[PDB]
Amino acid sequence: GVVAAAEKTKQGVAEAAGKTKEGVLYVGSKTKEGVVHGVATVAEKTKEQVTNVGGAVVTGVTAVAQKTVEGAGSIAAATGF
Amino acid sequence: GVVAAAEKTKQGVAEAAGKTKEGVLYVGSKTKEGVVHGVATVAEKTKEQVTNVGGAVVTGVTAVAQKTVEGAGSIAAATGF
Amino acid sequence: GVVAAAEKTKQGVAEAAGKTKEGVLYVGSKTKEGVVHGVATVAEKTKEQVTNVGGAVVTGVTAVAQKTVEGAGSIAAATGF
Amino acid sequence: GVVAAAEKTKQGVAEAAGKTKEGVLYVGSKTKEGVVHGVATVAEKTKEQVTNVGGAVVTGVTAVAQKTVEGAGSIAAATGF
Amino acid sequence: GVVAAAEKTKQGVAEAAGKTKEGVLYVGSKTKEGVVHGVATVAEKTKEQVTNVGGAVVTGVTAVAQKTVEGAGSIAAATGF
Amino acid sequence: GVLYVGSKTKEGVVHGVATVAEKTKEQVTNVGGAVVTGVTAVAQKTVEGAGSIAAATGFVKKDQ
Amino acid sequence: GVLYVGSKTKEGVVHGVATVAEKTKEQVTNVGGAVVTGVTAVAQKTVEGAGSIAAATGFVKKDQ
Amino acid sequence: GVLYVGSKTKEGVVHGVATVAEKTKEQVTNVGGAVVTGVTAVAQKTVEGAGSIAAATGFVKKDQ
Amino acid sequence: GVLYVGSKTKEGVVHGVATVAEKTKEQVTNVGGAVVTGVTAVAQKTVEGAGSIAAATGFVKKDQ
Amino acid sequence: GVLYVGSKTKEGVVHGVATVAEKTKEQVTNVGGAVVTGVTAVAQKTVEGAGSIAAATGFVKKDQ
Repeated sequence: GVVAAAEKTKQGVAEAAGKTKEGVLYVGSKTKEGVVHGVATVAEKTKEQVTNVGGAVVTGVTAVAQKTVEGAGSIAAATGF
Repeated sequence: GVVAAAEKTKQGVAEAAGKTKEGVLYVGSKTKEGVVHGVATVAEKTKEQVTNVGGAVVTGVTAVAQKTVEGAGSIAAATGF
Repeated sequence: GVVAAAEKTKQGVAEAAGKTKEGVLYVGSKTKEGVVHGVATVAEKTKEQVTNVGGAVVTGVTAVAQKTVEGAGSIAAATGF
Repeated sequence: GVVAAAEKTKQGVAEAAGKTKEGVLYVGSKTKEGVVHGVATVAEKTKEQVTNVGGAVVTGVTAVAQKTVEGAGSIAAATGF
Repeated sequence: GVVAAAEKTKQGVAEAAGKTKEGVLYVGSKTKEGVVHGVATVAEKTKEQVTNVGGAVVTGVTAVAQKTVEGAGSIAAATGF
Repeated sequence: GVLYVGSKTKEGVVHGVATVAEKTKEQVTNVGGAVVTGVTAVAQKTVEGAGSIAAATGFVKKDQ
Repeated sequence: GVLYVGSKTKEGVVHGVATVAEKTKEQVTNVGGAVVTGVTAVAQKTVEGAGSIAAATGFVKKDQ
Repeated sequence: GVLYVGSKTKEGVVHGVATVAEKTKEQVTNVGGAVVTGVTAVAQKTVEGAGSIAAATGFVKKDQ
Repeated sequence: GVLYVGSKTKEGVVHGVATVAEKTKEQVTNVGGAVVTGVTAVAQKTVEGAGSIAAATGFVKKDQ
Repeated sequence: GVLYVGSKTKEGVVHGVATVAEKTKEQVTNVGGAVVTGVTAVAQKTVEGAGSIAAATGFVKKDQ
């Protein structure tokens, strides 16, 4: 039985809301998931040498965001039967 | 029975809402998932040497966003039977 | 039986709300999950040498955000039968 | 039976709310989960040598955020049958 | 039977709330879970040598945030049958 | 010989101004004055010179 | 010979100004004055010079 | 020979200004004066010079 | 030969200003004066020079 | 030859200013004076020079 009223004014508002459910507001909100940020480096002689044989290798800079409902999520999987 | 009213004014508004469900608002909101950002580097002699044999190798800068419902999500998968 | 009223004014508002459920507000809120941030380095001679054989290797900078409902989540999985 | 009223004013407000449930507000709130931050380093000769054989190795800088409902979450899993 | 009233003023407010349940407010609140922060280092000769065989090794800087409902959460799991 | 490789430089920059107004009742009765109830994002960079107004929003100027 | 490799530089920068107003009743009755009830993000960078107003929002100027 | 590798530099920076106003009743009756009830984020960087106003919000100037 | 590798530098920085106002009744009756009831984040960096106002919010100036 | 590797430096920094006002009744009746009831975060860094006001909020100046 919600009721609002505003009479005999010069400016007037009358808002009436029987039921309300607000919602989510993201205002200027940031969100990082799996992020590499600002990696500086200074060197004179750099050498990277990977020697993989029948396996999984993951090197260097890397950012992985990964959702998996029904699977064996991984970043480097090696298997043998 | 929501009711609103505004009489005998010079300016007037009358809003009436029996039911409301707001929704999501993203206003100026950022979102990063699997991001590599701002990678500086200074060198004089750089050498990268990968020697892969029957395997999975993932080098260098990399950003992976990966959703997988019913599969073995990975970044480098090696397998043998 | 909510009721509001504002009479005989020069400016007037009348708000009436029988029921309310507010919602989530993210205003300028940040959120990091699995983040590598600001990695400096100074060297003269750098050498990285990986020698993987039938296994899983994960080196270098890395940021992993990983949700997994029904799977063996990992970052480096090795298996043998 | 909530009731509000404001009469014979020059400025007036009349708010009436029969029931209210506020919601969560994140205002300028930060949140880090699994973060590596600000890693400096100064060296003259750096050497990293990994020699993995049939196992799981996870080196270097790393940040892992990882939720897992029904799985053996890990960072480096090795197994044999 | 909550009731408010404000009559014969120059400025007036009348708020009436039959029931209220406030909500959580995070205002400028920070939160870290599994964080490595500010790791300095100065060296002349650095050497890291891992020799893993059929096992799990986790070295270097690392930050792990990890929730697991129904699984054997770990950081380095080794198993044999 | 300078070098800029991927460098950034922000001088006089307004960036990321969000704003929301939900169900906000508002009533104004202005008489010969200024009223400002709105967003206003202003940037400016003046190397030199004189009298460089970058924004004059919602004002009343009655000089003599 | 200088070098800038991925460097950043913010001089006079306004960044990330959020604002929300929910169900806020507001009533103003201004008479020959200034009223400001709104967001205002202003940046500025003046190397040299004179009289460089970057923003003059919602004012009343009656000089003589 | 200087070097900047991933360096940052903030000079005169306003950053991350959040604000919320929920169900806030507000009533103003201004007469020939200034009233400010709003967000205001101002940055500035002046190397040299003179009289560099960066923001003059919501004021009343009646000089003589 | 200097080096900056991942260095940071904040000079005159305002950072992270949160604010909430929930159900706050407010009533003002200003007459020829200043009233300020709002957020205000101001930064500034002036190397040299003179008379560099960075923000003059909500004031009343009646000189002679 | 200096080195900065991941160093930080805060000079004149305001950081992390939270504020909440819940159900706060407030009533003001100002007459020719100043009233300030709001947040105010101000930073400043002046190397040298003169007369560098960084913020002049909510005031009344009537000189002669």
